[PDB]
Parts: sequence; structure tokens; C-alpha cells
Amino acid sequence: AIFQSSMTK
Amino acid sequence: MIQRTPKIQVYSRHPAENGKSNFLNCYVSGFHPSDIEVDLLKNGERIEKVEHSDLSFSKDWSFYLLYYTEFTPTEKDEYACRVNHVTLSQPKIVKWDRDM
Amino acid sequence: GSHSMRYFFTSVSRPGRGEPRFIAVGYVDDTQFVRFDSDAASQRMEPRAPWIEQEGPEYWDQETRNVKAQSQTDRVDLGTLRGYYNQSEAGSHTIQIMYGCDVGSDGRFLRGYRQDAYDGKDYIALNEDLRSWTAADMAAQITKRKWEAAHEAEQLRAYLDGTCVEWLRRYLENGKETLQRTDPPKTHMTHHPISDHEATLRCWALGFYPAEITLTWQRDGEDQTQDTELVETRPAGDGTFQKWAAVVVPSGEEQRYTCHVQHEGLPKPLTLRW
Repeated sequence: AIFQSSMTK
Repeated sequence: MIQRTPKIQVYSRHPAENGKSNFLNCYVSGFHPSDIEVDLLKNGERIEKVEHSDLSFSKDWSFYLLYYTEFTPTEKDEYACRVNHVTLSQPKIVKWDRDM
Repeated sequence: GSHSMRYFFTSVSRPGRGEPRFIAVGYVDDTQFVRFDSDAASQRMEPRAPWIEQEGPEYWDQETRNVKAQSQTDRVDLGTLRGYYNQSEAGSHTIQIMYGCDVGSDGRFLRGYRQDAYDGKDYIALNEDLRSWTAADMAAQITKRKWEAAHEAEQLRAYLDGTCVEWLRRYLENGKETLQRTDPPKTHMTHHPISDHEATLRCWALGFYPAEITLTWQRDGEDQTQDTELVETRPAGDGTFQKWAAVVVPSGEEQRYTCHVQHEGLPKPLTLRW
């Protein structure tokens, strides 16, 4: 399962 | 960013046996950017039914793709891969060679 | 043996032609199992291996939700990075992301990683300690300060050495017949004269898995790297891989040359000689 908490750069 | 030209291999899934069904692969790798077209040709004519893998990329960020179709190799028949990419002044055609 | 789970994300901007193209793929070792294509009709994470198909509706909802979220993050970053590099709205640009975790033959965490790139070049990477970052340029140093401030490393680490491992362990079992296999290389040699003076020896490795393999030529025990022609390891299309290495040898001296094959599926390294 993929990472659930992507954060902008 | 200086754009990267694709490496191209044309080959079969199994050792070639004239008259026996097989799969023809064109593996394109090391290219950037990702936009690209790949076609497989039988005696200069583009094969209608061809599939490819989902876009992925390598350690160095260059992309790779596999295109493939069913084919029955013979002695007379000629096969090739045609790659169309922004780094290529004209589409690059690579002939299939059975033990390359 | 040891195993890895990795996800790959590519976002390509298409100025004037709508939202960026977004493609995600997931692998366990060298076996792909899911994909998402922003241009496809379903707008769902899709299965790409038989053994993942058994996951229920809650799984596909979760992956679909989260993969869309990833695309929206990356879409916004394309704008941000374009600004960071003072680039025009007109050109197409690419963000690539890879992350994943490794476990040992005991299912325990070995290491975790994440690297991000812009236009095919390193942007920012998580360090091995999973606590700090390496920024490749002045733009990425801005991202770095932002992520340090937001404690992003801690969140990603919780995934890399936690949930990533748990899922990987589950996949390894559900996909056991496919994933916990090692197909050793079927090896052979070919030989063709090129003139009265020289001949080509090609060492073949076929139908092996995983893709990791090493082919080396020696001459009377001396490493021949490289009067050696070595192709990239390539997919056969049936879940196995191929590779060959060739040398051009003096006519009649083939006996001096040995091909050495190393692969996880081989109890001992092989030596081939014509």
C-alpha cells in the first residue's frame, strides 16, 4: 500500500 | 536538462524456432523525457496488435518500457522495432537479430 | 531471502493541454502489482498481478483515494518548482518519485528510502537514518527547510519502517508462489567465427528471477572487462529476465575464456567454457 500522507515541496 | 536517447533491444521471449509461436519484444530504456512511441514491424509493415508495460524508471531516473506482441518466426520473415522520441531526428528502426 | 516493496510516481506537466500526466506503479522486488494512470477511464488504482486481485473493495478504495492525493501533491509541486527555477509556463516538466522498504528473510525491516527528482535529476532524498535530508541544489534546500520544520521525516519513517513493512509481508504471502521464487538462469554458450583471426563467444542467461545477476568473462583467469559486450538485463515478458555477455577471441584460443554466472537461484556460481 502507498504512503498516505504526501506533503508538498 | 540535456535529453537522453533511448537504448533499444529487439528480441524474443523464447529461443527462436521457425514455425513455432513466440513473443517479440522491444525493450526501450535509458530515455528522458517519458513521451515516446514504439512500434513493431513485420517486413516493414506495422503490426496492428501490440501491448506495452506501464511507465516506470530506473535508478538514474531514465525511463524504461517493454512493447511486445505474438509472432511466429520464420527464415524469410523480417522483424524490427521503430522508436519515435524527441531525441531522434528521425524515428530509429532496429532490426530483430535472433542471437543478437 | 530479502525482499523490497517500491512505488514509482511520474508527473509530467502539459501546459495548455490540461492536468499533468500522472502514472503510478508498484513493485514487489521485480514484480509489478498495481498501477494508476491519470489519463485512463477508471480513475482507480488497478491490479497488475493475479495475487493482488484478491484484495477487497476497502483496499482499492484506500489505494485510489491515496494515489489521487499523491497526484494532487505532485501537481502542485510542478508549479512550485517551476517558480523555484524561474522557468516559463510554456515548457513541459517532470517530477519523479521513488520510495520503498526492504525486509530480510525473517520479514524484519532492513532499510527504507525515498528520492525525488525534477526533470530527471536529483532534487531531494531521505537519508539512510530516515531522520535527515540531502538537497541536491539551492531550490531543494528550500524544500528541505520546509520538510525539516514540518517533521516530514518522522511521518515517512513511520510508514517506511512500519506500515510499508506490514503490507510487504502480507503481499509476500498472498503472492507467495510468484514472489518467493528464484528461477535460476538457464545458461548456454554460443560461438561464431568472425574471420580467420577471431570468433565471438556469447554467454547467455535466460529465464531467471529476480533480475539481479552478474555475468563476467575471464581469460586464463584474468578479468576481461571490457573487451566485453554486455547488454542490459531485459524482461522476457513472462516474469523472467534475460542477459548476455560476449567477447571476441583469437581464432582457436576459445579454451582460455570462461564465463562466470552469479545469481540468487544458483547454489554455486557457474563457469561456462567453450
